[PDB]
Amino acid sequence: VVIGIVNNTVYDPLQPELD
Amino acid sequence: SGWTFGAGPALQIPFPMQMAYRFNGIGVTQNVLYENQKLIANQFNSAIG
Ligand SMILES: *[C@@H]1O[C@H](CO)[C@@H](O)[C@H](O)[C@H]1NC(C)=O
Ligand SMILES: *[C@@H]1O[C@H](CO)[C@@H](O)[C@H](O)[C@H]1NC(C)=O
Repeated sequence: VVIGIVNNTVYDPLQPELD
Repeated sequence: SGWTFGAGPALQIPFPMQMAYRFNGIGVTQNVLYENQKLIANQFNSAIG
């Protein structure tokens, strides 16, 4: 529904610490 | 520019993002405007007309 959104990646402060 | 033209150098900014700023300034989250943008635009146009 958002107009003008671009594709990117966000960071997770739990995935690298758990893995 | 929004409100920066009255407090210093003018800064360019898209008008939907300025509307999101003004909506977040009163407590309403920016998602309702970023999602229902067409409805707000149509309501504003109808009010101006
Ligand atoms: C910006 O506006 C132009 C003119 O309508 C349009 O062609 C373009 O797709 C828009 N880009 C974004 C960031 O939505
Ligand atoms: C964003 O991702 C979707 C799904 O992969 C794709 O269909 C779309 O074209 C992509 N748009 C951009 C901004 O590259």
